[PDB]
Amino acid sequence: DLSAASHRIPLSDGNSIPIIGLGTYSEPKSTPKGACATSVKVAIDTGYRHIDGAYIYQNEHEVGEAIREKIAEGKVRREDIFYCGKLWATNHVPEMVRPTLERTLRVLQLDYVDLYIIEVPMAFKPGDEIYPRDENGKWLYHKSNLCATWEAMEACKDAGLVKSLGVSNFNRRQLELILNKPGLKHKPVSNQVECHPYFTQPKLLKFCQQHDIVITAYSPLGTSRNPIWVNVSSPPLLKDALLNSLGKRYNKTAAQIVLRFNIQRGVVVIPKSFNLERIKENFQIFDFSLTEEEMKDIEALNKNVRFVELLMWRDHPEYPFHDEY
Ligand SMILES: NC(=O)c1ccc[n+]([C@@H]2O[C@H](COP(=O)([O-])OP(=O)(O)OC[C@H]3O[C@@H](n4cnc5c(N)ncnc54)[C@H](OP(=O)(O)O)[C@@H]3O)[C@@H](O)[C@H]2O)c1
Repeated sequence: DLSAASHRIPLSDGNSIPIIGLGTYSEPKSTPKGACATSVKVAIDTGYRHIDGAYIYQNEHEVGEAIREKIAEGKVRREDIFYCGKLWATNHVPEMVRPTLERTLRVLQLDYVDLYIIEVPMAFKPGDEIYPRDENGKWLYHKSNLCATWEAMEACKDAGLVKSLGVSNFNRRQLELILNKPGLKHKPVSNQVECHPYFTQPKLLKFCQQHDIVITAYSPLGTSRNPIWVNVSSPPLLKDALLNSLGKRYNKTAAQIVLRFNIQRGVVVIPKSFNLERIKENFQIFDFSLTEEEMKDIEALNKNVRFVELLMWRDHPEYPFHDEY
């Protein structure tokens, strides 16, 4: 079935997506310049054909540098690489969608992106700051209009600037808003949300499957555990007893077990690593498989507790995690 050489799964719009990709979020403060570029190149050399990034990660130019270098040397052709970009909360105004995508295309120095998604369903005040706030720290929220923003996204696909359209951090309600939109042209093909053994997303996954929407698991390894977005009080995913015991069984690390778990269930995983050894380690998940019993025991680790709660925005009209799923 899935192999290092061939592991692309179908998207509802006729395109396909590599089941594993390299995540590229890294704290700008503690990340050396060029680390992303080096990592993307190593990832491609290793076998990765999917790179997940975002303009707001401040390293999209490094992602493009790496992809273009690998294409220039003949390591891969543009069609062999799948890049996902994202539209941040401060660029949801309809008239801003295309210009925002065009910026990313210029930053990457590519003609199109394979997948472009609404980064979060919440809309923030447009400007030169991703986190709009006043002297009181009070978050400057903007009226969201998902359907209108989606229509703008649709025009980008119509123009050929992006192959597939998707969303991120969208709950059932929000997905239905688009799925039931009058005159819907392009249905979302992917929903990128936190997903791993401690938060298996059973209900959202089933809902998405009913609409041929593929889930992409962000923070598939349980996050970098940065106190800014994660509670360091929670037990680390990679230290889980079962995950480590199963690792011993297959002589694989807990990270490899968790990644195999999700891809075996049809969930795309985009683990991030800027470390040579770990980039390679995370890709070695096609030489073994988990038994039905092991898959069930791993899914049973689900705590229905997420690592990324985005609690600072729980007051936004579009908060995604207030509802069950
Ligand atoms: N759309 C959204 O809202 C959203 C939110 C968060 C993330 N994402 C995307 O999802 C990608 C993945 O998530 P994430 O970066 O939060 O988390 P992650 O992939 O779950 O975990 C990354 C952390 O794990 C370490 N790591 C990587 N491989 C490892 C291995 N084999 N063993 C032990 N530790 C390992 C990394 O350090 P080293 O680099 O030193 O290996 C890093 O600290 C992002 O980079 C981004 O592209 C999207």
